[PDB]
Amino acid sequence: VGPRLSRRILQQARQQQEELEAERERTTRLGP
Amino acid sequence: QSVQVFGRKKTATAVAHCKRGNGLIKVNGRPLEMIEPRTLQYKLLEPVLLLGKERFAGVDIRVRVKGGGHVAQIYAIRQSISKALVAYYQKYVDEASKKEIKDILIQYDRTLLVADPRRCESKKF
Amino acid sequence: VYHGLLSFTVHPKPKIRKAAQHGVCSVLKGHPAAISTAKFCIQEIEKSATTTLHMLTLLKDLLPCFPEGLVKSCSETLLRVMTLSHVLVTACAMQAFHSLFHARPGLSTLSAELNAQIITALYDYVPSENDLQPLLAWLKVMEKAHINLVRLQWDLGLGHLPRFFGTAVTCLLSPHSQVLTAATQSLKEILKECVAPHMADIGSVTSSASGPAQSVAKMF
RNA sequence: CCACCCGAGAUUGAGCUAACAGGUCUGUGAUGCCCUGUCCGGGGCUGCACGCGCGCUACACUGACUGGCUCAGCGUGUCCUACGCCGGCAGGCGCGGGUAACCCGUUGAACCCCAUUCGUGAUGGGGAUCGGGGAUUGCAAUUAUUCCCC
Repeated sequence: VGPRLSRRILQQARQQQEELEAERERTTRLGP
Repeated sequence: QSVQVFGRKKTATAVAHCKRGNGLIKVNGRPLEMIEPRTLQYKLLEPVLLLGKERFAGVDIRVRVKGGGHVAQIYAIRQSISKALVAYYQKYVDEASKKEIKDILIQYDRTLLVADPRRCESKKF
Repeated sequence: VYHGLLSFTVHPKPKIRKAAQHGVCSVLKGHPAAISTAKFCIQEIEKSATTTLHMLTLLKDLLPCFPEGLVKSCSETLLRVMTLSHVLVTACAMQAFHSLFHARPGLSTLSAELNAQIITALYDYVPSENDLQPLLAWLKVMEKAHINLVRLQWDLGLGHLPRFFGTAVTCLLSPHSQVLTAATQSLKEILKECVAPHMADIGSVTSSASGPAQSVAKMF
């Protein structure tokens, strides 16, 4: 394929994997 | 069980994920039958019409498409769906159906499974 | 007299402020007065924006010589100012965490349960994926905290290691080369100093391990 | 690279500093030749009967207008810009990010696609040339800098 198009394909497939895996405040205190 | 394939055109890329399902086709989260240019609608719909809706009745696919223009995106999508079905019937279904289906696609159109390696030429000083 | 010396840190002139800061650091490192200055720093942060970095520099230079409850309260206030999105306060307080965990404090200053709690609390930020100024500090302070936790209680540290190793492996997908080298160096340091000498104690691990051997299998 | 075994020899003798077409620097020839401008203000830099050529926009119906829908890449950036408010528009104010695969930016581009108006009409094609006003960059826009509205 070549560098640029394969790079776009790889990142696109990675984003599709993450959106398949997808389907609160920070811990402000140390002790409960 | 699921597979993930890709198809391409000049710059347009389509990544297709193929999972066990019931026969709903998603491209960019949108259904197959609503992609903007209707004049190329059958160009989007050729694998289903050649193979029949009964071969798609036990599977679902989602395609993310990036790059290119309208027509290049359509061609990358149809390459992606054809390669996704070929990969699925190769990996989790018996090989004879995969070979006969691959023969049907390649006798109708080579670009359904083989990428067209044409791109814009560069201009040199 | 200590309060009078301490009150001139927030004085806006750099020559007055730097002299007061260095004097307080020399007095504490040369302690019954640690509680008072820790409470003063906590109240000075809670009152306030450019002086925040100043008593954060105080906290960076003075965290190891503090009692455990005051360390806990200081870290709670520090995560409270981590709720803000300001960058300089984040970098300076990560430097404060680096100075806190780098000195390897004793059990009186820092306990193992407190270290585990602050390790679990620090997982919530991980700036995005590719920021490379705060992610470096975040990896470094988590490395030092894990080293200190293993030094205090080794089995709990090895138990908490697989999550950090998984996040480091995920962070190895960043396009920056420096964060990749830093993650490799950090995991190498943890493997050499915190994982290797305890393997005679752990013994052989199979697919059905239970204790720290299962954690070793998980980070493998 | 070091040391050592074997081996006659794991290095014993001869010949070769040099070079400046890159030059530089206050010197040497009563050295050959040829002679005895600066700052300042204003204007013009194609002003246009014409000849010879590059280009841009069109002569419309495979089109113009209005709305809707939906897709790039090479680059560049302490001037690129996100966002909030005001104005109908150019534009104005404030507040953030970016010395950068981190922010503009998932670069929501145009042709294209889908509906409306138009109907062979120098006409809703085509925009030149003008009249009025606003805004912006500059010390300064007059002989129209550039943009916007009618």
